Amino acid sequence: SLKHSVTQYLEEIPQQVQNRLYTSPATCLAIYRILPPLAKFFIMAMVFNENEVPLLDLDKWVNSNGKLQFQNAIKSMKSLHLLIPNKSSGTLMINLNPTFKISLRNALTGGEVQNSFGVVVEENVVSLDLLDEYSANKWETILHFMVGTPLAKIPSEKVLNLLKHSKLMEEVNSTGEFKITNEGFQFLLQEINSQLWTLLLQYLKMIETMDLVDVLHFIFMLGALEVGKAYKILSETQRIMLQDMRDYGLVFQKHSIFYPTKLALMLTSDTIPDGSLIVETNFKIYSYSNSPLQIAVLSLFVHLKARFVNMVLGQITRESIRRALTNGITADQIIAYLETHAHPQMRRLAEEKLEKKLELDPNCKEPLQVLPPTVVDQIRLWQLELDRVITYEGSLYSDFETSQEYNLLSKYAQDIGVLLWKDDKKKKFFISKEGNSQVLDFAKR
Amino acid sequence: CKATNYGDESFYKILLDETHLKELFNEAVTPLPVNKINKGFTLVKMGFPTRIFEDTPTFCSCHSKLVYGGYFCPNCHSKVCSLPTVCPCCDLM
Amino acid sequence: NELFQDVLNGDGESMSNTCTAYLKPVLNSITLATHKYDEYFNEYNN
Amino acid sequence: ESPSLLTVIIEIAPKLWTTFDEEGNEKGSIIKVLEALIVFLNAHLAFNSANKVAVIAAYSQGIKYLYPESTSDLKIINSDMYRRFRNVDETLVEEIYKLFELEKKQIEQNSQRSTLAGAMSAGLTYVNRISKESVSLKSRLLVLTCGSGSSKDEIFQYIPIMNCIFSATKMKCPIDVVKIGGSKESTFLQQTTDATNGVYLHVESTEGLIQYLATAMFIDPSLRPIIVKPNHGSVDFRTSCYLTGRVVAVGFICSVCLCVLSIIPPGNKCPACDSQFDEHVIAKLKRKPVVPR
Amino acid sequence: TTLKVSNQQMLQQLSLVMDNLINKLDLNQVVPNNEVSNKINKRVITAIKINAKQAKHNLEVKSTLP
Ligand SMILES: [Zn+2]
Ligand SMILES: [Zn+2]
Ligand SMILES: [Zn+2]
Repeated sequence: SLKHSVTQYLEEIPQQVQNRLYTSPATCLAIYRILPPLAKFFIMAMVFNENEVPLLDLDKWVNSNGKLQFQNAIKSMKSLHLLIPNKSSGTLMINLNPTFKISLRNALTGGEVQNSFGVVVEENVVSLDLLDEYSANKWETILHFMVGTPLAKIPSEKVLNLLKHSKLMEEVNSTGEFKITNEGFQFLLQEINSQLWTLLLQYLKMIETMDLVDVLHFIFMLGALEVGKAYKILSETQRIMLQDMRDYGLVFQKHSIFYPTKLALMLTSDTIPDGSLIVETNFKIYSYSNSPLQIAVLSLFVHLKARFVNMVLGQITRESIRRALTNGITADQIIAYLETHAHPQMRRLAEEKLEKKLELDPNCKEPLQVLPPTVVDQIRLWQLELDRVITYEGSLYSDFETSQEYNLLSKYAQDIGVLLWKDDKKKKFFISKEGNSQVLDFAKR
Repeated sequence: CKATNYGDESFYKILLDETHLKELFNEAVTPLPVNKINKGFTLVKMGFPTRIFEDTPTFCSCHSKLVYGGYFCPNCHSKVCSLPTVCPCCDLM
Repeated sequence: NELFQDVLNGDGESMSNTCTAYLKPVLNSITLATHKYDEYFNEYNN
Repeated sequence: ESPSLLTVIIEIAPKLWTTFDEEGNEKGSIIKVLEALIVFLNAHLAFNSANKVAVIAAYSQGIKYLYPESTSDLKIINSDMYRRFRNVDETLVEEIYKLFELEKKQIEQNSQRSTLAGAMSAGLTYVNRISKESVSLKSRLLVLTCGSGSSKDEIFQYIPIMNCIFSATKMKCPIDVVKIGGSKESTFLQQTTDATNGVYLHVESTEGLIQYLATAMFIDPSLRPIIVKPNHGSVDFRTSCYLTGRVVAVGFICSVCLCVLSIIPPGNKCPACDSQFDEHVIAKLKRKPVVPR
Repeated sequence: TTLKVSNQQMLQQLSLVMDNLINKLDLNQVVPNNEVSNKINKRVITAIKINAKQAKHNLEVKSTLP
């Protein structure tokens, strides 16, 4: 959902703002890589010709088999307003945006760029020792403060404010603490590339009055920069933006020159495993991971018992699962984490069981489960235990003078989808507190 | 295998595992060298047809089935769906 | 030719044109065979 | 959908290009082709950030890899452009600088034959290396050949090209050919494109070459099945005779060496493998059609 | 079966490209003049239309006869 998320945000932006956004070649190049492969093919054809092509011609290129992909491509391009459909002389002519066409032309042909990609100071620093360590630690710190594990250096107010108001890491003053939510666990599950965009996308919505295009302009060219290089300093809004960028471990400053980091390059949709753990019948967890971040996330629903340098060993318990469920983590998410962080050995034995299953009877092909089904059943059963009681808040209706009135009132509540339960014998029905006013309003009417 | 291959005893192979069996099958794809004293040199008459691209389907002379495109024989103009095959009319490869 | 004429009158050109196209390659092939036979017969015989 | 590898086999040689300038009214047309290639490679890099580029130059006395440069710099391109683009273009132009100097020193050397076969074979080897080394990458070949120069003998070119066709087909590596020169069709290169799902294009004028490159030879391997190729010519997949040299529609081939012969070879012996045919059997072919007496 | 350049000419032409390359290189000049792009596009589509018609009709195929 990376290209979907970035693309969807661009669509919501008004066309008037999009035109100004396409001014810099850098952002146009980044936006070009987001469109579907067919869209890029048409765009490249149209960038280098200052003419008008009728719509039907582009359709002729697409084969009959790939006709479906044509509909998606044209729809995506039109929504971003990159392609301007002009109708005249009885034909629906097609043309490319003049600003976008010029922007792409300069980048490819090396025309005047107005320092969109930045400048080089020729003062490089060691990437492995400094850039990797700084961003890794800074990104590590924010993650720890999100998973709830104690950490000395808490994040700054800027990122702290962003996390709270967003769905991530819901906080309550009365509780006096911060805890993860259903979306928060998904955020942790998402790979680093999608993990970074979620925070950046939320920040883009947080900024107010700072221009929306300027923030988008800075973010796009940041990926264009190459790690381990200097870049001298930019818009006035981009200045405070650059300092705020340091809070997320994307750019490093000594105190005039800013250095992009691995995360900065990774932003622009760049193309045994650590975290693998063994889940077995005895509800014992053996995670072959050596990293506090992996340990912290595991503790959300695993009762850790001890840790070695090479791995951490723990046990799944009813208390541990309930703790995660209470916060808002769903069981389906938990199994996804277990399945996606499986040990290679588990797959082989599961495949061996499948091979024997096929040998005895090859007529059945069920989706293979890396971890034993018993763990799945118990975890889901515990979820059912927490959902044992279902309660709704609202009001009750009784003592209707006429049966027709009761039916009329009940029927309307069903129409507006606020009727929860009803009994014809007792002439009673219960409605949700949310739709209590609507039912009462209809009663008066 | 011996008397039929001019006394050579290397044409009778026994596998030792499934991996070797695939090698044995694969080795048979390559053409087998001919014997010196077994001479059968000659010239074989075959032609090179030209592919066509017609607007409407036409019956094929090999299967009597309607097919859009086919290769026209250079000796009798009959069309064949696929190659390489012996022409169904003039018996020319 | 008789089949084309039979289809022509029966279908009134609605199917004759399609019928001729389907059988065109075979009709040309047989005509070429006769043409080759006629052409060579003049040479060897005379 | 997935990264793709583009390998451009540019055939650069003063003899091929000088003849092009003399016949036409354009001087230094190699710059226009070279300039178009630089933008074309940048356009390919702009399609995706995970795609690589390779350029092989077939000079008079051999072949050389322009990009990536061997581990074993002048300013020709502005330094304000995108870093990745310049990282390739600057090396590409620099190698052209060195290659021309090397060719200039050996100008008096006798260039007996063209070396397009080696570059195409070399490109395929590079394609194989990247695919296995990195693991899930598509590949494509682009041949920029200048056919204006009157070739000496193209027969030697037939065998290497046909072998390359099979290798490209097996590896799913479509090869496209762009030809600039007098002759409209190349019986061998055009055959290569059709047999490998490639695009063959011929342009008489060097000016405005980018439009062709970006509109015809820009179909990435990811979307090849859904794009209809713009090729206009047709191929017969026929081969010339060994004695007459003409295209043979119906003829004879030796049973041992598979050498095409339009007519029965003189002396009743094969001219390629020195194999003697049976007098009776060859007489069978010589027999005339049966006609009533 | 259905002018040769002298040695000096190659050196002369090679020097011209040698000078044209070292002095400067302008990629922006690659863009057409808007008078040949229309001609280039017009002929390219001419093949597309023919190819599209050929490829739209590339077990037995459905027929119209009874
Ligand atoms: Zn057939
Ligand atoms: Zn035939
Ligand atoms: Zn022979």
